[PDB]
Amino acid sequence: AKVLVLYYSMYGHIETMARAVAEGASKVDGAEVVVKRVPETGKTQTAPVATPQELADYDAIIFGTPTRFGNMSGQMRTFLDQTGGLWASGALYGKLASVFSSTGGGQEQTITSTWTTLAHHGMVIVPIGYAGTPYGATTIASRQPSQEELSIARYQGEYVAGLAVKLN
Amino acid sequence: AKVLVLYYSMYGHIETMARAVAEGASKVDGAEVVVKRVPETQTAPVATPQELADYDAIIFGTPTRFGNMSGQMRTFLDQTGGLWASGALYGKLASVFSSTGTGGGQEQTITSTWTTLAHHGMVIVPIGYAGTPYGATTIAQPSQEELSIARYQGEYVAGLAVKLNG
Amino acid sequence: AKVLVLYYSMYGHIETMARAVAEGASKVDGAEVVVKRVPETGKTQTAPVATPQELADYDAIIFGTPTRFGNMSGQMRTFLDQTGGLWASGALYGKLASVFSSTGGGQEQTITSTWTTLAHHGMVIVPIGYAGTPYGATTIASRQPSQEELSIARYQGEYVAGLAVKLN
Amino acid sequence: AKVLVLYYSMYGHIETMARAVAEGASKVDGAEVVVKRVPETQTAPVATPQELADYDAIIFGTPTRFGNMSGQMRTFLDQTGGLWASGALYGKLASVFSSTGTGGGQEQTITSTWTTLAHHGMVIVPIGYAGTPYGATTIAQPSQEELSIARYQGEYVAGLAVKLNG
Ligand SMILES: [Cl-]
Ligand SMILES: [Cl-]
Ligand SMILES: [Cl-]
Ligand SMILES: [Cl-]
Repeated sequence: AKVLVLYYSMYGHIETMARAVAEGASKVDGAEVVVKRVPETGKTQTAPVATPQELADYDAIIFGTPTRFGNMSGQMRTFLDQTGGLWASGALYGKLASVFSSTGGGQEQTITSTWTTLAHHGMVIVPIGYAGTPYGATTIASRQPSQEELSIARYQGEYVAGLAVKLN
Repeated sequence: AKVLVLYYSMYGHIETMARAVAEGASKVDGAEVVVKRVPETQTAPVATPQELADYDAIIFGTPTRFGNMSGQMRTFLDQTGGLWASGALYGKLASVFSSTGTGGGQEQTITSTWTTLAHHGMVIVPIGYAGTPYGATTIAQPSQEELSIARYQGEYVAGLAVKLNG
Repeated sequence: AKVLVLYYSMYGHIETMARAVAEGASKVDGAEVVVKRVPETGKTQTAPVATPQELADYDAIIFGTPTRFGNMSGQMRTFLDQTGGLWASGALYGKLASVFSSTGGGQEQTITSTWTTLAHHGMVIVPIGYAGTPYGATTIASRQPSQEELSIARYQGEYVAGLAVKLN
Repeated sequence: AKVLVLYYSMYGHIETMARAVAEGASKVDGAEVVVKRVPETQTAPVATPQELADYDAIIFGTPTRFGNMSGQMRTFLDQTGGLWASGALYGKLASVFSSTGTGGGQEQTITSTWTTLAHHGMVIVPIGYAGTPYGATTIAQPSQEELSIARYQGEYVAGLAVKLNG
């Protein structure tokens, strides 16, 4: 029922993707969707900035990040480093997680490496399959996200939100 | 909810692990648990790729070969193209457990397995810290501790399968 | 000096890529380039079929495979499974390895997972960087490889062959 | 050939490993070996990202945090965008060694590091079977066996650097 779309955006492209994720999630009856960004560690930033413990308030979190050499961005990594207190209390255990990314190639490695990080919190991992990448929505970022990439982002939000409602 | 524990065992270590996973799953009210093994190239019946569509959750057990899953499990999964094209496993729960191999690689075996299951659109369930948080493992002679974690994994995934299905 | 381009091709697309790799390798003075395929485990197959121990005769091997769910193809995997005798004698130790792939997404995982397999043989791993993916040449396969994808394949052969000559 | 052993150490375990790698590298005729550490947030000087361009081979040492490299090494590598854009590390030799962390993950740390270095077009050198074939590791109190493997890794990579450069 409560779905957080949490992102870092350098150029606005992940932000555009995150708003498409959120639009998709909002199509689901019973899903309460909120959009936040992680602090800086350029396009003017838009969404409210999240604090680490806010994550515990959500049933699903959909994480959006540009790649940095096939890893999540330093900004999202630093934010997730500050979830040690959540880890020590089992706060995020069993909550749904899903990820979307943009280039800065490496998009697949960015997603799968993020999964491993979130598995340490015991989060349930939601890929999107054939419905690429199958691991999560991605974009190639001057070039803006295509309508096709945004449709896949919208799908991902909708799918994850439905799973959240089914579970909670 | 129907839970399949699907495994390949070379030395009996993964068989023992699979039985522990099934024991945990069988503790869950409303979970129907079956154990099968993949064909070669043990009491559990051998699975066909087609029957995987019948289950709400599948927990996959495999030995490690040079940092990835065993050839037997990989060959089996290689033959799920028809399932893939029809979306037969889409949205189903998946979880993985493994055995170490020469040069280690049990964590890698699990995360590599996740990649394959993500192509099928399966929902992936790690065990976290409630040894690796990715799934139950054995450094095999599985220890009582390792079996206790395998039991937890079955109970946890079967509970999730019942909560989302019945 | 001796460079093997070894592939499996289901639809001809990896074959097309492999011949571009080989063309690139052949541009290097002092590189002796040979193309072979792994046995079946459709377009009519062209290149001679390799046997596992032939790999020991080469200074560099450039491996081409379609993806199967983000792993190398069953055909290339089965072939590489039959290199246990090479492994036990240290036959492939220190030789150059590089990889290219095609979809069947998952292209990045196919390459990086192949690397881990070849690291068990102690092979030196050659990615291509920015010169995506940075991990190796790839194509999206009815659709044939684009001239851009083939140029990257050609680059990869040329680069690996030069490293082979520099080393041997 | 100039070889840099670049590391981050929390408890001294990776420092001891880095010194073993450097000892192995220093056995190689024509290899010039230097040890530096990445900045925080020990006798070895602290490295700047810019100076990595000066070396023929860089052997990276890091602890593991939740299945990936330490924040300190990752932050350092995060700041190699200028190097990346200019191709400063392209074609240079890279190798990795690591320490285990809570929930394991030392092999994953190495292969994740490989991915980052591949973006820079670095040539990646595993150690094979001459513990994981990906690079030297410690289950830390590094053992004499672990240090012997770290020495081998330095000697092997320095030999390769001399053969392709001088
Ligand atoms: Cl962006
Ligand atoms: Cl076994
Ligand atoms: Cl093909
Ligand atoms: Cl340390």
